[PDB]
Amino acid sequence: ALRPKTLDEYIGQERLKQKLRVYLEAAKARKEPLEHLLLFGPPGLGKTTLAHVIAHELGVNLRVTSGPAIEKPGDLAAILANSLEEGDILFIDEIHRLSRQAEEHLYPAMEDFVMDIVIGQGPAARTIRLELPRFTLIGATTRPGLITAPLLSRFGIVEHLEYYTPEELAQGVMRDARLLGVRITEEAALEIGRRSRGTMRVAKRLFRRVRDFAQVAGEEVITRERALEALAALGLDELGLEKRDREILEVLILRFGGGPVGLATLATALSEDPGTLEEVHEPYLIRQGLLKRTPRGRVPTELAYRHLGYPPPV
Ligand SMILES: Nc1ncnc2[nH]cnc12
Ligand SMILES: [Mg+2]
Repeated sequence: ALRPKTLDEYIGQERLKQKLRVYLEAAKARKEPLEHLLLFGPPGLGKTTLAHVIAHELGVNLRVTSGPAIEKPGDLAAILANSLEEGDILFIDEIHRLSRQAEEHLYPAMEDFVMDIVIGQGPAARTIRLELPRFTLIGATTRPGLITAPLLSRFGIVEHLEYYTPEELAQGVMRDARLLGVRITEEAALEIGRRSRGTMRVAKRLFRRVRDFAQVAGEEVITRERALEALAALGLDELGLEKRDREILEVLILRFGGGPVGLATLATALSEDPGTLEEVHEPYLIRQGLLKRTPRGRVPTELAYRHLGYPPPV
């Protein structure tokens, strides 16, 4: 599991890299106290890596953790007070979902580098105040939504990440590929990029179902056609839709004629979990302008009909 170290080797997010570069160098010169950065990112976008970079650039250690991971305040304290020495980075991924209390503890630490703590148990216990070193916290979010209360207030830098361009993805599919033990023409990779979903995570995660299908017989090469056959066999349209996605529109279009449906009976008749439907497939579908949510129910874009090779109605 080797990944880019330098902010340079990082494939993508130029505006962000520049914006970061500014905050770093300015701080490597000013001081290692990099303000409390907060990366916002569309759902499913690799932020950790960048954190390792931001960490490597600053030349400090990185303690990665999820929002859920922080189970009790203790865990947060035990990290800021021990694991971390001045200048290090505590990465609270998915920071939007922290423990009500765990959060309340992050406030102080982020603001004045001092966290209190409920020592002992019952009425036979007291409260101590632990002084924390100067560290920088990087919070990442899948739900940029202000679904981050005034915890937002205590942040220095607050940037966003855009999806990755098919090329950036390919550049990554190939960069990650070749060095990994498989060889594939750029056209091939880039045909996987396009198929991916702006997500690097998915980019490499798809390539995995390609390099596992084609190079089984013929080994030394994967050309577009090769990859193509692969993607093809796997059920991937030039639009990135997985076999199922298609079917969803399919049913929408045919079963309910596309007319307002209602996640309710769609998931039901579509024989699937509403949440699954709504939480897993619908997204990309809406983003690709194929599906649309309306007060009346789920409906399919013209483009849907036009994609599934139908006559966009009336
Ligand atoms: N920026 C990036 N470059 C290469 N591989 C990555 N994996 C996740 N983010 C990446
Ligand atoms: Mg993580």
